[PDB]
Formats: sequence, C-alpha cells, structure tokens
Amino acid sequence: KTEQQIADIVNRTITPLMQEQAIPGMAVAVIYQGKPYYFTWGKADIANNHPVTQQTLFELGSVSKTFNGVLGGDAIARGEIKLSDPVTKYWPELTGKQWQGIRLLHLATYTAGGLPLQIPDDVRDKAALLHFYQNWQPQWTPGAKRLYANSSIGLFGALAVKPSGMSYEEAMTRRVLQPLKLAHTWITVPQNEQKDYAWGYREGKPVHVSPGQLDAEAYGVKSSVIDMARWVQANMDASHVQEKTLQQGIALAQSRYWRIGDMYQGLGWEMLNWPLKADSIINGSDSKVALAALPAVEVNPPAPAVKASWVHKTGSTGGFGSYVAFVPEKNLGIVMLANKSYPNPVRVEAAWRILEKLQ
Repeated sequence: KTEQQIADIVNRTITPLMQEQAIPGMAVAVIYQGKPYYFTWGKADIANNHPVTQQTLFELGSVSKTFNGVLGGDAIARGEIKLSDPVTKYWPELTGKQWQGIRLLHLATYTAGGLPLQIPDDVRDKAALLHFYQNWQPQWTPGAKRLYANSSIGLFGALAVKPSGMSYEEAMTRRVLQPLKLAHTWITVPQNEQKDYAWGYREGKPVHVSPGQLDAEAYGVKSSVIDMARWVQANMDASHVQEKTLQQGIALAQSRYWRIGDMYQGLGWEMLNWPLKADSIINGSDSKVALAALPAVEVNPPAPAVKASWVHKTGSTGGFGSYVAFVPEKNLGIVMLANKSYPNPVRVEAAWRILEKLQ
C-alpha cells in the first residue's frame, strides 16, 4: 500500500467521524509495515485558531495506563518488584484484614475485589488517600472479579516505583520516556510547551483535565501523535529497544494475566486473539461491558505476549478521546487523538475500518 492509499483510507474514515462526532481537532498515526504515517485535521484551540500539528499535545486519558503497565513491567524486569508481592510490602499502613490477601497483581489487573472506578474527588491529599484505601471494603475475594478502576491500577503504579526511590513522574521520565525518545510526552506539561497543549472541548467549552489523586498513574499523560507513534511501535516490537529491562517490561505488560470472556488483561494493555470479528472489539468497548464487574479467570503462569493479538487501550478525559490499537503479527497499528470525547464503540469502529483495509 502507498502513502496515497493509506491517506485515502484514513481520510475517508476520519473526516465524517469528525463531522458526526463534532470533533474540533484530530491527530492520527498509522503504523503500516512498521513505519509511521501521520495525519492532522482541525483545531487544537478554537477561540485562538491554533491548528492541530504533529507537535500538538493531547490528553491521553486512560491510555496513560499503558505507560503505567510498561513502567511496572520494567520494575519487574529489574527485579525490584514481583506482582505476587503483597500490597502491604509497599504500603504497610494498609493494615487490616481486607488487604491481607491483596497482591500487586490484583492492583495492576483490577482484580483486588472491587476498588472503585474513580478515587472520590473529595479525597484530595495524602491523609485522605490513605484513609480512603484503609477503609475501602471489598465486594469479592482477591482475584475473583475484574472491575476496571483508576483507584486500582493507579495505586499499583504509585507503589511499583517505591524501590526505585523515585517519584512516579521521575521514574516514568527516566526509565520509559527518555529511553524511547518520547520528548513530547508529559505528565505535567511545562510552561514552554503550553502553546502546543490542545484544549479539549466538553459541551462546546475548552477544558483541561483536573488535578486528582494518582492522576499521573491513571489518566494524566499528554503526548503528541509522533510520540504516540513511537509508543505504538515500541510496544509492538521492542527488539531494538536497547535498555534490556525496558524491552523486557514492554513484553511483560503484554503477558496475559487474566482471561475475561474473549479479552486478556495485560498491564494497562488489553488483548484479544487475532484474527477476530470486529463486533467482538466494538461490543467489548461499550462501557456497559468494559466497566462491568466480570468473573476473572487467572492465567497461571501468565502467558507470554502473543504476537497474534489485537492489543489496544481506550482513553478519555472530560475533553479528549484517544485510542491505540496494534497487531504485532502484522506490524500494523493506529493511534487516534481527538480533542473531544466520543463513544468508545465509535473509536473502535473507525480503527478497525482503517486497519482492516491495510492488512
């Protein structure tokens, strides 16, 4: 396929998507036979008429969890943690019986027993966060059910970097971002990059994600389409990542720790066997399913990364909707960055219709 053919497929899918969803600005990168092709439409800033560029920073939302999973897998490869470790090894103040059987594994894969989707917004400092976790009561035994939750994987990332002696952001920067040359990826956007920081739009107003407890670990990364293009290719094939633990941690985040219907829980990343029916991905992304508490079947030992997988993650904030998906077997992938939130089933639809024509 040529650049012309890729562009044609991309634009034929993106332009009506942006019209129907009323998305002001969009950036998309296609990974075709291992190489990136970039596309940009619309405005990053409506009132000030700043266009979207290949330097535009987008709020990744819960795609931030894939960096978490990779940073965590890095910590595993460095021997700093093991997912079988108890949470109290890393936060000993969580005394109290409900935390006794909970391991880093459960926090990482949302199987702790019902940690809630959001950390409550009235939990705004260190004292209240500890009190929140100390006093949370589970609905199931550890590892019974998967319930997707910021408070779960968010805490895993905050604890997994404790051996390193570094904060989450500094560990992330030093161990993942700088080694992969992601120089336009931020947990906090410095002042000299604010001009490239797109505005999300929620009900026609410009907005940026609000500070929250453990936001960095769960939904507070911002990145450009080129950095996310590099992200996808590094996770799809890290054979040329020169840091041995990072290349190993990339792979462990794609190990299959749990099977939940036809999907498998990695570390941040989620996987389905490839090839597959599109309705599986599309229907699975409806929040009626993805936010549901489902029975979790442990894969023990975790199955190593399967190259015939559809590997993906949705991510949203109040004003942004992102999606990343790739298929290692084909060296084929996509990233879709939008400064308006729109339905996950619609993101998956557009991704699949682009990637199905590039097989």
